[PDB]
Amino acid sequence: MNLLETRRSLLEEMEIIENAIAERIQRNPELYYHYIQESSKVFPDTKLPRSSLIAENKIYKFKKVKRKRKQIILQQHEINIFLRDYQEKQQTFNKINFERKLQQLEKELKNEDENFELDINSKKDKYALFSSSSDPSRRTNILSD
Amino acid sequence: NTVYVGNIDPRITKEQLYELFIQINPVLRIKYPKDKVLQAYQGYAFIEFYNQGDAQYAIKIMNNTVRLYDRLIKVRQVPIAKLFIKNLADSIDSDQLVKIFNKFGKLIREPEIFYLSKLKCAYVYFEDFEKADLAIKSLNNQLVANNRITVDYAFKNGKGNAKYGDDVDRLLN
Amino acid sequence: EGAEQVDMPYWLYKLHGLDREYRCEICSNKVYNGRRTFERHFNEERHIYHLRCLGIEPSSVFKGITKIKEAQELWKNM
Amino acid sequence: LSKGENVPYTFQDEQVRSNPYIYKNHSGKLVCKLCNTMHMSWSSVERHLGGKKHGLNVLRRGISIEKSSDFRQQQKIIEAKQSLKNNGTIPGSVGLAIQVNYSSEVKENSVDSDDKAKVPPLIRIVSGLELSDTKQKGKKFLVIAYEPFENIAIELPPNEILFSENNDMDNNNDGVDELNKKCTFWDAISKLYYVQ
Amino acid sequence: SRRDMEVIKLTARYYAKDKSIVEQMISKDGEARLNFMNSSHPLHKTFTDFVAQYKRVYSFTGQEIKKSKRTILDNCFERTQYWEFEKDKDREHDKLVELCKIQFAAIPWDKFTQVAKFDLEQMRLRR
Amino acid sequence: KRRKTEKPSLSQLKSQVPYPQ
Ligand SMILES: [Zn+2]
Ligand SMILES: [Zn+2]
Repeated sequence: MNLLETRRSLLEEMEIIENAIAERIQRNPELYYHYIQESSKVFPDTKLPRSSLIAENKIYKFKKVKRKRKQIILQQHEINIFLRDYQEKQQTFNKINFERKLQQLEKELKNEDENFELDINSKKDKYALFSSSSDPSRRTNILSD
Repeated sequence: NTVYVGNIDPRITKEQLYELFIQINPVLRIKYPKDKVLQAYQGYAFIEFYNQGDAQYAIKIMNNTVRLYDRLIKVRQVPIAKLFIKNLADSIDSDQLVKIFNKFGKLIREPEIFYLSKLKCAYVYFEDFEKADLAIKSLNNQLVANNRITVDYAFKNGKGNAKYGDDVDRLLN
Repeated sequence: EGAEQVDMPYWLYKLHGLDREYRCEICSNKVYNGRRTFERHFNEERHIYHLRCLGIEPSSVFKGITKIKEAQELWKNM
Repeated sequence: LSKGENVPYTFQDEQVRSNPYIYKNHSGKLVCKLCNTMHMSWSSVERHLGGKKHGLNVLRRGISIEKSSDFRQQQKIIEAKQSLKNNGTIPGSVGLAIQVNYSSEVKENSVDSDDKAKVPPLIRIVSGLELSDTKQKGKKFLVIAYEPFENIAIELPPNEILFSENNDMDNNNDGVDELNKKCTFWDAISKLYYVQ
Repeated sequence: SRRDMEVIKLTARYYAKDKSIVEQMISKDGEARLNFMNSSHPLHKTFTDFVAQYKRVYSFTGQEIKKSKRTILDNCFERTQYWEFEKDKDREHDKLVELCKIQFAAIPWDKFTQVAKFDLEQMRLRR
Repeated sequence: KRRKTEKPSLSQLKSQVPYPQ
C-alpha cells in the first residue's frame, strides 16, 4: 500500500469535514457565535466578532434567518462528532507521515478487464456522508448521514 | 365536392380564382380566407363545386397545371376497441404484442407502450369488440414471459359500455 | 433556505359560455366544456363517423342529436 | 387635443401614422379597429389609449403577430473620438482590431456620480438598412458607443472575418452579448477600448 | 471506472516525484492507455489535480499537524466568511452586468458617424 | 320546476315535423 494515497485520502477527508462544518457555520452563524460567546468567558483572550454581526445574525453582508434552539444545539453536537473524526484522522496521519515498478504495477492493473461498473462514489459518498439533510429522501432531516 | 387549393400568391384574388376555375367546371362556392390581423390573403383557398364528379375532374386536370405568379397551383381533395394491459415484461417487444393479439383479432393500429408508476403497460387497438372480448377472456390475468399481465378496457370511464357494443357493432358494419 | 437580507379569463369563459360541464352521448359519452364547442361537434369528422358508420347518414337533419337511440327512429322516419 | 395630426378615414385605402389603430369609419365617429370601440371625442380616444382595455388588445394582437410569425438622461456631447484601425492576423485566418482612445481627464472631472460610470463602452453590429437619410445601404457597421462621446462606425464588407468557434470554454456571464465578452477589452485605467 | 481511476492516480503518483518516468514510459510502451497525459483528453484536468495533491503531501513530510479544536473552528468560520465575500462579489458582478444590459438596450444605434472600413485573454491581465 | 323538467326531447319533437332540420 502506497502511503502517499492514504495520506492523500486523509488530507482530503479533513478538507471535506472542515468544508462541512464551515457550510453549517455559514447557513446559521449563530452556531459559531453562540459557542464563541461562551468561550469568551472561559478563555478571556479569545477575540469575538462585532456585536452587530452577532445580533443581525450575519457573517459578512447577508443576515441569515434565526434558528430555534433545538436545531442550533443539534448541529453543534453534529459538528462535535465531526471534529472528533477530524481529530482522529489528523492523529493517524501524524503517525503515518522505479520505472520497472511503474510498468510492473501498470501490468497488474490489467487484471479483471471485464469489470462493467460505474464508479462515482469516492468523493460523492464522502461529500454526501457529511452534508446537510443527508437522511431523508430530499428535505426532512437536517442531520447528515 | 369541395376541393382544397394551395400554393397561392396572396395577390391572386377571388375574381381571379373564379375566372380560373370556371374554365374547368362550374363553381358553386368559393371560400378564400382573408387574414384580419395582416389584412392579407393567406395563400390557400377552397372551391366547392356542384358535385364530386366535377370536383375530382378539376383535381385531375387542374393539379400541377396553371402557373400563377410563377408559383405552381396545388389541388388536393378534402372509434375502435382499445385495451389497457398492465404489468408487461421488459422482454415484450411491440411486434411480439402484435403477434400475440393477431390470433385474437385484427389490429387497426399498433400497440402503444408506456411506463406508469416502472410499470410497463400498453394500449392495444382491436377492430372488433368481440375479438377484444376474446383477447380479454383468454389473456386476462395470464403469465407471459414469466410475468403476469392484466388485460382490460382502456379508459375514455372505461370502454366496453352497453352503448359501446351497440355503436362499435355499427362501425364494424 | 436562501432568504438572506443584506447589510385566467374567468368571467370571460362564463360570459362566452365555455368551461361549463356538458356531455355528448353518441360520442364515447364524451365531455364538452362549452355549448359553442358542442354546437361545433355537429359538424366534425368523428361525430359524422359515428352517425354514418352507425347507419344514420350525415349532414343537417340530425344536427340536434345527443343520444344514439332517438336518431335511430328519426332515421327510420327518413 | 388632436395635436394637428390627420387621421384618415377607414375607407380611404391607406405618410406614417402615430398609432395605426384609431380611425374614422364611414361616419364621423372615431374607432379602434383592434378594440372595435367607438369614441365620440378625441379626449375619449385618449382615455381609450390610456385605458387597460386597449392595451390588452394590443398584447393580444402582438400574440397574434407571433402566432402568424436611462434612455432619457443619456448625456450627449456628440464628440468624435479617435479610432486606430489596423489589419491583424493570427492562427488560422485574418481579423480586425480597433484601438479607441478617450479623454484625458479633461471634461470627465465634472461628472462622477456613479451613474453607469462603471459601465464600459459597448459595441453592436448594425445593418445599414436603417439610416436617418435612407439612401444607400447593404453593408454592416461595427458601432461603438460610450455615454458622453459620440457613436462610431466601421464598415464591414466581408461577410465574415474573425468570427471564431468556441474560443473560450463556455463560461456564462452574458454581459451584453457573446460579441462583447468574447472579443473586447476595456483598459479603464488608461481609457483605451480595444476590439477584435 | 476503477481502472481509469487507478492508472490516473498511479501515473500521478510517479509523475509527482520525477515527471521523467512517465515521459519515458510513453515512448517505451506506446499504449492508448495513458491517453490522458495530453491536455486534450478531458480527464487530464483531474490528473493535474491528483498530482498537485500528491505534490502537497510531499510538502510537510516530516512535519505533523497540531491544530486544536478552537483553531479548527476559527478556521471553518473564516472559510465561511470567505464564501460569503465571494458570494457578494458574484452579486455585484451580476448587478453591473444588469446595468450594462440596460444601457446597451437604451442607446441610439442609429446615431452613426463612421470614418473608415476594413490573444486578448493574456492581455486582459496585468504585468 | 316540474314544467321545466316536463319537456319532451328535441328529437321527440322532430318526428312531429315535416321539415325537421
Ligand atoms: Zn357528438
Ligand atoms: Zn383599442
